[PDB]
Amino acid sequence: RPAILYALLSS
Amino acid sequence: GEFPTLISLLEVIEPEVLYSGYDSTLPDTSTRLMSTLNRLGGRQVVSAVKWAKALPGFRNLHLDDQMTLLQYSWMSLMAFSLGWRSYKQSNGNMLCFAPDLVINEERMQLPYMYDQCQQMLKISSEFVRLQVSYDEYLCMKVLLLLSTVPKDGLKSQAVFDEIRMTYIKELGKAIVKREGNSSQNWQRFYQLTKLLDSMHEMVGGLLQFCFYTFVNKSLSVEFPEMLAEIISNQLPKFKAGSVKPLLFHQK
Ligand SMILES: C[C@@H]1C[C@@H]2[C@@H]3CCC4=CC(=O)C=C[C@]4(C)C3=CC[C@]2(C)[C@@]1(O)C(=O)CO
Repeated sequence: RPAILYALLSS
Repeated sequence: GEFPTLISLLEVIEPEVLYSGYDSTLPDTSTRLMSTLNRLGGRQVVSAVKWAKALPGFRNLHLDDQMTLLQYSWMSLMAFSLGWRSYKQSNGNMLCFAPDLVINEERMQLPYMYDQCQQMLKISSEFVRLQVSYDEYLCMKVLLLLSTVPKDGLKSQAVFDEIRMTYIKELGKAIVKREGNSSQNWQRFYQLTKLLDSMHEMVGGLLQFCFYTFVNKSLSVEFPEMLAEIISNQLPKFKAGSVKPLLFHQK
């Protein structure tokens, strides 16, 4: 759900 | 193995300290101070994500578990790190949020600042009392990332259990390095895992005030998008009672 966090973890 | 050692990896992936850019030309206000601290905090959390991705084992977790652990533990990580910086810079006498943003006894007197700073100082005072080493601190900080979980468990529970065991053993190695006897080593492990357990209560109060400030915007304090996204997800889970701390000692 949290977009910035997911974008970071997706590399 | 020993080339590289896990503890040397933890030392090299630790992020550099960020600066706040705070403008102290004119007097403080609680609104502009808290908004500055939230903006710094969002940047620190981004650094914490990069750190977690670099932690051996973390990326073996399901992506949803990685998201959950960082969302549940971010305040513990940030408060613990603040405690370390305040220990090294002032022996816990002041709160060193950034090298250009140090909160002394007078800034704590600002409205709504005192109680939260008192809780943060308590963390720093524990590093002083226990004479925590850098390597003990680094291992303990990993364990905080792994200390707050959903009551319904994680998707990759078996991976998570093994990661936690690895870094518990690594904290043990950091203790043994201090060259005490086996009895002293077990006592110190008891003391440090008790400190880890106490973080849940010490950080729970910080989260409640954070949640309150986020929801009701008392004094209209700003949050960066990074924290607003995390808090918006974390708060309902915490409110529903769906989160549990993992404790080393029975409460
Ligand atoms: C009551 C809370 C505590 C929160 C934290 C405490 C830990 C921390 C360490 C840092 O060095 C930089 C930023 C943070 C993450 C910080 C900033 C402000 C806070 C969110 C808070 O004061 C608000 O909620 C204001 O709105």
